[PDB]
Amino acid sequence: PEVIPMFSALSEG
Amino acid sequence: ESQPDPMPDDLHKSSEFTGTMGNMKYLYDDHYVSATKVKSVDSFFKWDLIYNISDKKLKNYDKVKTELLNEDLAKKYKDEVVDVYGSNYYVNCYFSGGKTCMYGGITKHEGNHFDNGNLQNVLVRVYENKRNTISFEVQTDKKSVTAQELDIKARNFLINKKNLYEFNSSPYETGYIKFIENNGNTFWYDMMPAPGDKFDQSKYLMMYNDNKTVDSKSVKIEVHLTTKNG
Amino acid sequence: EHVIIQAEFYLNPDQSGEFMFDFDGDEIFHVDMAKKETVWRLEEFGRFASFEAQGALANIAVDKANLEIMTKRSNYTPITNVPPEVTVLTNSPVELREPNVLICFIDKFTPPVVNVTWLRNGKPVTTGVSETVFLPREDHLFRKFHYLPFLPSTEDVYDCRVEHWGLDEPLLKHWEFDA
Amino acid sequence: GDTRPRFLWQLKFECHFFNGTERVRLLERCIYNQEESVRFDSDVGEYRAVTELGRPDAEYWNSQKDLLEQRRAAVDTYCRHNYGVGESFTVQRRVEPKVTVYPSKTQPLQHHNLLVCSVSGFYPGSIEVRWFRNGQEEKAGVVSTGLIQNGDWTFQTLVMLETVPRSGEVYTCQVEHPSVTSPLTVEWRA
Repeated sequence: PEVIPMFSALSEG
Repeated sequence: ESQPDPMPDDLHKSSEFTGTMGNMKYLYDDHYVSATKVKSVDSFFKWDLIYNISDKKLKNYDKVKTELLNEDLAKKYKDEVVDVYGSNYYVNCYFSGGKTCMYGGITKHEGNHFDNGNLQNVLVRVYENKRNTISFEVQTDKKSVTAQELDIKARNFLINKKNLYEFNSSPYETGYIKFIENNGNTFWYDMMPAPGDKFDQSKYLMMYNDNKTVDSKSVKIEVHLTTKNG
Repeated sequence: EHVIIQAEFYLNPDQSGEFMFDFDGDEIFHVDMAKKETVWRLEEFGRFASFEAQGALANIAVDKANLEIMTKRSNYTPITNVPPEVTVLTNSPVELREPNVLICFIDKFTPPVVNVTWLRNGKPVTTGVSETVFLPREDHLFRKFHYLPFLPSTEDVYDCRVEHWGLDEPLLKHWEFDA
Repeated sequence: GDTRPRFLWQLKFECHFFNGTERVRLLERCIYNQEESVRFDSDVGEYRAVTELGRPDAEYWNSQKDLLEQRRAAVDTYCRHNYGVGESFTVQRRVEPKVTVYPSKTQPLQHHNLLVCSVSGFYPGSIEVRWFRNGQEEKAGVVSTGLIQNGDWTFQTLVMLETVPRSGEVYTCQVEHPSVTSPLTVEWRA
């Protein structure tokens, strides 16, 4: 079984 | 003391690798980052340095991050004028114009070259099943060159003339490239991918981490290969 | 009744990056950003699950880019140092010559940078010591644990020496067999 | 010396579970230095700035439909998924506590006897420690050091009982914990 991460949201430059 | 030579059990077997050997071939077939007289402009983690090097070839990047074994190593070259040479990867290359990643490959530029574009030849003897089959030389413009650069050039040659690596699998079962320095010290790199069904380019290249350098005028190289049968 | 937290952070100018998972306050694992691999808090966890370390490396690059954006957006408002509360305890009732472990609990502090040293009779101890990464807190400060396995005796006394930018002087929490 | 200013950025995804996986809440939060600036609460359904610093982000992230859609489904694909994966070695992890009783090394006020019930090395942290004097529970005189988390997936705690010992009395420390089907008891014979 794999632990899945949430991916980071990038702020607008 | 120098690193102990490998025993068959110590080497990776292409027969135990079920992925695409083309992903290993990719890292050495006319593939490399090369820059002359540049200084790092950034750093992601304290052990790496970022340079502004553009992909003259196909314009796939203009930023290159190279990771080193430790912080001291990065501190050493941070503000130095250096030359860069190594095998880059893109899969799982991360850091904040395209980007590309690599390990080691750094050498001080100051007085590390030969006047008038003179290149230094380096002997490479290839052994197949313990017998010298072919011998040749690779060239470098540096007196003190990284083992990575010489290695890359050796395998580039062998891919074209001995099919060292092909799309799926290789003609060889095991293989390692050994370096003999004029002081008796030796070390080697396994040339085959780790067992499994997937090749991790990033994890494989991390071995050039130490930024190991050798004297081009006196170092010798030996490539030891074996076919599964003989 | 249960909380699982994925906590990450990037600190400038130290270039410190961290990615970990937390279960009801206890670390499940973190990713070694240098070796690029998952480090399970307890060895057996790795036999029941897996985590692709590279995903932490992708996130960390976004976290850094965001730190830069936010640093500039706040008009380079630096963080306020909050010194740690340091407590020293054993993980179980101490008995003479009975194997035990000294725990140095570093809590409620920020930024996440500290220098911890164990001292046995005023001398630095390195053998057998271990430590955790920085753990998250609801107030957004951090916690951390440093351990020292030892054999109790009325002759040995210990000190957990902690340094942090929030402390004007290094803090030493003393410990000895209180009888 | 090193006196440069520090700038910190934290990102936290919290999955809160109630009644197993019946009720799940995802709380995504960004914290600049010690200030939480913006967050995505699955109960709200969209990003909300927590301070003026986070406003530009809530605005920009909420305009990204793919992001918002992913965030809205994470309660299932992220939270419930990881719960299912770790349940066996986390939610179900159980380590029985070590329990021992002895009088405190303190003993302030003379004709008395401060008892100490030590409970350590257990997991999970949920536990009930009670004192009894001849089968009847002790309401007053009970003092605890609180629940201590050792950081190694183990807990410990000390619960004291100030007594006025009378030859022949039996002071019992009772401990109920998920690791045992029946309560653990250790008696002090006065």
